[PDB]
Amino acid sequence: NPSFDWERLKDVFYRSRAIGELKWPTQYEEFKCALSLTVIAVEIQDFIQVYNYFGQLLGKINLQRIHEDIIKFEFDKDEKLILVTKSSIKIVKGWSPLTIESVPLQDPTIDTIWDYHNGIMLLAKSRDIYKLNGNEWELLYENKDKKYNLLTKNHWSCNDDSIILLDVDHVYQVSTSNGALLKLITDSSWHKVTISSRGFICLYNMKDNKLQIFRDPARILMEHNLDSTPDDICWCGNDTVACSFEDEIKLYGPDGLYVTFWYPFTVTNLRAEVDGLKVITTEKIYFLSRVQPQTSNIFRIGSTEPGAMLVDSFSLLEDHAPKAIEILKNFVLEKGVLDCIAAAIDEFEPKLQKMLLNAASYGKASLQYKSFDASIFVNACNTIKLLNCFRSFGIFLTVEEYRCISLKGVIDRLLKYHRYYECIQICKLANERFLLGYVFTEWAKDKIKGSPDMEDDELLDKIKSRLSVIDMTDTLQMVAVAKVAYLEGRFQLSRNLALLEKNEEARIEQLYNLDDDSIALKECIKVQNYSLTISLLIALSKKLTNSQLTKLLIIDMFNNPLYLYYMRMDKAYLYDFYRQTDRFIDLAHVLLQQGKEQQSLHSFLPQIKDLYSQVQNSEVVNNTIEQLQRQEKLWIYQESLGKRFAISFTNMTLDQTLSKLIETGQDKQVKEIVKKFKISEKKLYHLKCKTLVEAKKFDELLQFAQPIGYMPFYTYLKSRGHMDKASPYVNMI
Amino acid sequence: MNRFWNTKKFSLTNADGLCATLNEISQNDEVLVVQPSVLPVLNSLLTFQDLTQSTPVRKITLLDDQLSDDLPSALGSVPQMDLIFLIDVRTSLRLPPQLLDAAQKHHIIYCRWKPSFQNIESQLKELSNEYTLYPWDLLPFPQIDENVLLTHSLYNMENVNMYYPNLRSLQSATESILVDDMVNSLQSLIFETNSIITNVVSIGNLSKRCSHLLKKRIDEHQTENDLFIKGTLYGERTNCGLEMDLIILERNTDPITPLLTQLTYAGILDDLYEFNSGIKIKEKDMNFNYKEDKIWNDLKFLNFGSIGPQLNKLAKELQTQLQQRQAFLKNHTTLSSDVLKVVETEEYGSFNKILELELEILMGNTLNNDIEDIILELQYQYEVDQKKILRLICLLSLCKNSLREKDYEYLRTFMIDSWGIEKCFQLESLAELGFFTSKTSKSTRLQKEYRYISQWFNTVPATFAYSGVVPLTMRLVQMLYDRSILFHNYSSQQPFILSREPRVSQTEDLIEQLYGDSHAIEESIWVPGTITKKINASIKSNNEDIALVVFLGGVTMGEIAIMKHLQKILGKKGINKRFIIIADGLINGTRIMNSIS
Repeated sequence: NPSFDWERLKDVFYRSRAIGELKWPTQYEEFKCALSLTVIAVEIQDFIQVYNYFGQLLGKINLQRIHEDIIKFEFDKDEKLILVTKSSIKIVKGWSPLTIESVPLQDPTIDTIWDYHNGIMLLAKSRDIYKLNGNEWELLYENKDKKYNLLTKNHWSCNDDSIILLDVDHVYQVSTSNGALLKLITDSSWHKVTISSRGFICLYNMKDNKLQIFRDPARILMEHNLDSTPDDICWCGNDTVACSFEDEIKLYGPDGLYVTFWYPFTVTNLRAEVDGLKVITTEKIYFLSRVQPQTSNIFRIGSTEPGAMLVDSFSLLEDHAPKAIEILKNFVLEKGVLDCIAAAIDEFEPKLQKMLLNAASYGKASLQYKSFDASIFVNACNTIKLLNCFRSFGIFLTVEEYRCISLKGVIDRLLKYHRYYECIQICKLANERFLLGYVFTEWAKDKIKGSPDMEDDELLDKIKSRLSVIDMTDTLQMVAVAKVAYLEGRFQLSRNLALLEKNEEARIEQLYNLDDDSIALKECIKVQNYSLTISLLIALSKKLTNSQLTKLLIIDMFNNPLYLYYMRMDKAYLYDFYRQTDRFIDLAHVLLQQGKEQQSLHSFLPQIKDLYSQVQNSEVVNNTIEQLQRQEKLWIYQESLGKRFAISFTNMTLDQTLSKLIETGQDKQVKEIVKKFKISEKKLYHLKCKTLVEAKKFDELLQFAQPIGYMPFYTYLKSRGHMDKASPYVNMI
Repeated sequence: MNRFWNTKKFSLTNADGLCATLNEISQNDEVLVVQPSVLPVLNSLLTFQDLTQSTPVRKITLLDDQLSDDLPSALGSVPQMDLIFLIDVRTSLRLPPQLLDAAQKHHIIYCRWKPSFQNIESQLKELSNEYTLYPWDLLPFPQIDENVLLTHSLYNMENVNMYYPNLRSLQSATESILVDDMVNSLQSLIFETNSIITNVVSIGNLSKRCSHLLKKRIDEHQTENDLFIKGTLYGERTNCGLEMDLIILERNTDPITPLLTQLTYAGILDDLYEFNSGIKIKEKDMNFNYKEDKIWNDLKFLNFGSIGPQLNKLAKELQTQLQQRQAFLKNHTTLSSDVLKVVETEEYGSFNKILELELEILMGNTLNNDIEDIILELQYQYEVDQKKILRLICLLSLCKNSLREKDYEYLRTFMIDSWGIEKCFQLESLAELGFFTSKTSKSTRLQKEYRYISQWFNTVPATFAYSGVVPLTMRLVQMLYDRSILFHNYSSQQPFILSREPRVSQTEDLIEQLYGDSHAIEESIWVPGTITKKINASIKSNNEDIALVVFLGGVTMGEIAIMKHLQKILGKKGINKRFIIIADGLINGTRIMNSIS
């Protein structure tokens, strides 16, 4: 039974375990140190060393001589060292390419930084309250007369909302979002505070030991008058408060009782995690967790819960198999299945994890067909599989923390120290794909931002080679990789990197913004999305010149008149374009369309005749000019009729102008038209016959009858308003 | 698919889309500003009374030039009721000039095909910021029949046939925009019904580009796992399996049929008067809705010689029997009264003159020297319109593969004399398109005398759609599922007789002599039967066939009724198929000539 100690305060059990193992066992433990979740930073002379919990030296920030006094250093949320100087604050953004981003005070000439703790900062001379909201000191609280009297640097704290600051006589308070005083208690002689993640405020007196944890003023939740002053009044997650007397940590609890966890070695530092109280010794690291109800029932001595007897039933399957099926029937085999699953995730040792999941899977199938979904079991196995993979890489995370910060938090904490391959396996092990993209693009970002002298030819292979192995989509985001290449100035592969995107819109947009517009236009033809290409051209015309557009269009868009169709309404642009492009047949129709649009073809007609005379590289062109040369004789001859007959003839066809001569009545001019213009014998008859039958009983056809076969003379008379007098043509046939 | 390829749902879904989007813009009164080229589309989905009920819009305006001084009048109405523009830039790539111009002198809804996987505007950036873009998802809804879907992609705001643009230099990009629009529209139908496209057949060079682009935009979306789930989960009718024909044809494959005189009741009405996007005649109008007018459904594809006599039966049937039906019987009688009288009087009749004359070319009876008197008599003796000759002249060239040089320059010269110099550019565009040529991206064109076609495909024996001539488009579709047409005139090598699936085997040689190339027809199969289809089919089987016929470039109303006859004749012979005629607009002889210039 693992319940060797499992001490209780009043009703809940408390356990101590072993987390990792340290490899200092020297002055390093005594030397200043800090913890966030995986790493510990100790200052060894002028050599700040960051060790994970398993004694692996990940990074090493040698002090750049000194250049500024280094009083303290912590980690805020992402394991970024926040070295604080008397003059300014220098966060850390890289470990191989050490790129400390110094954040200075706006006015570093009067005051100076006095303390820094999880963002909110406090000046020295005028005790102001600032906040690190980025690369600046975003002010939160303004000074006043008699603001506060912190006896020593250890008189304040803050986690995310409350900035409780311990005055000499009162206990003031500030909130980040507003920055206002919320005085709690008028009388106070308190000397410490360890506000937790949830907000449970602690206190201490150190004159008479009076640990007085609260949740809000006007209320006391515990008042144990402990005996000896402690060393580190840490927090046990969100529940209880511990101490550190020599090698004696005591998890205090309600109603004046405590549980003692003796340790072989001394106690150096205590980190209050979300659900634990990680305790550092010189040799190894401990974890004063709290026993959940699931494990408090399964593994309790002399237990009777459905969770416990399922484990007993499994332990009897080996030799008493016919004697272990009856135990299942006795109890409710629904709490037992879930208790084992929810307690296997908590346990750290792989041996108990495999037995507990065996116990649940043994009783899991003794339920109804659809009693409960098995996804609870598979999810539990996947969660346990991941939390045991992180242990191989030095990151120890409980179930609570791995869900408080998602897989991105673990990937972020590993990308800092350039462990990209490990992040690849973790993303694959979690069966995730979005994080797989975020891992790769960061690697490609750093390689481009890294080796500057590496030539383009080999470099392009490196990104391509690693991309091929990884199978993923919609998260590679090569445009981010292209931008990084653009920033570094290696724009040669920037197109090349742009050309390897599966999103057509992003590939074209990036190529356009890279100003390789000639290549961008050509590639858009391949996609054949004419909606997209016409959108690029109108955007391309916004910044290029009028002539430069034409130079690009002729060379690359020769046989693709898409942009012209976009401006078919603007005959002005198409006119000068076609002559400059040296297209003459095409230019004629634009001239033609103006004639039909404005209802005047003569005003353009000789000009069209000019254009067909500048190509000569066809056979239909010789036919069209002939129908134009013959039209010239038709037009010039029309003024001849207007100069001797005083009749308008403009804009009249040969067919219409001959009919007019028959209405008035001529002899040779109608015959002059026929022989000069090569008018057939047949067409002359019908044209006047149609005209004559409209001339109100002309009767001249008998005088005209002297090659239509003599038949249609009847029909014009018969089938029109001349039914009468048809008899003469009846016998004429 | 059977319960999902219900075209009536498409019309109601699109109506719900506009109403849902309209309300969220504003709740006070609104004035809709509707582009003229899209107005008949809205009135097909919903009427004025319906629109004002679920939406606050009370007045609809047009983007014509009249909305410039009226815009100021609308500007006063803008304070009373919000202005929401409605534009369509899918096939124009450019906003209506009046809309942008009116913005600088005194909310836009832009149509868009339904999104495929997720579920142009920089022009107005010059005007001002804070512009609001609310897309209107659209699907091709039935307008003339249950099985006929139009996308209205053939025409843009200028009303230029995208397949035959008037500006001849732009046919390399005007044509290719239409194909890109067809694929987007087809994706809208494919993903909405969750259909899986089986073997595909395409005829014509342009058709291949539509199939390949569709395959690229479908392959990039779905995978084999994504294919197994869709077919098995979605019922699949558990009868036979998966089958989705995608016969794709283009107009140039059969250019003779648009040049013929239509005879179906909805063809003559389309021949004399121009239907628009909403299938409503402008000069005399009624609700040409197949859903409402129950009589319109039973008469819209009969031969016009039968509409008259069959209306006596419908009229006397109500005698023994309604008020809504009472107006319907007289309305179609008046339409059959107005149309019939126009037949024998306009152009001195000539409706029977043209019909019997067309046959004299379709069997090669009209000899070379007779062209002089036949063309001349029509223009002068009968006073027939210019288009009715220019359409007939184009028929002469196509049904003899060319014209002799003696007559080719004769007809060209004669057309110039009778109708001015403008015809030397109308007759020039015809020659380039192959409609009127001579002996002297390389799209497909007919290259054979119609004597051979009439002999082979038995186009001149079911001949009710036109003047006693089956369209060659029906024969091309029929020769896939049914080789009985060939087996009596072009036989001794037919692989089979009746095939459920469309087959192109042993017919590539026929096209080589016909269109001048053997590679015009290709059947690039998709997910290959028992390898992926029957494995999915038999999976859900233990543990009819929609045959989309895409018409690139427009379908004449005589080729719509001839598929319904084709669908029926296939049903009795064993190959039971349902034909959904996806197209891009209505095309006639008069529509072509107004677009060729």
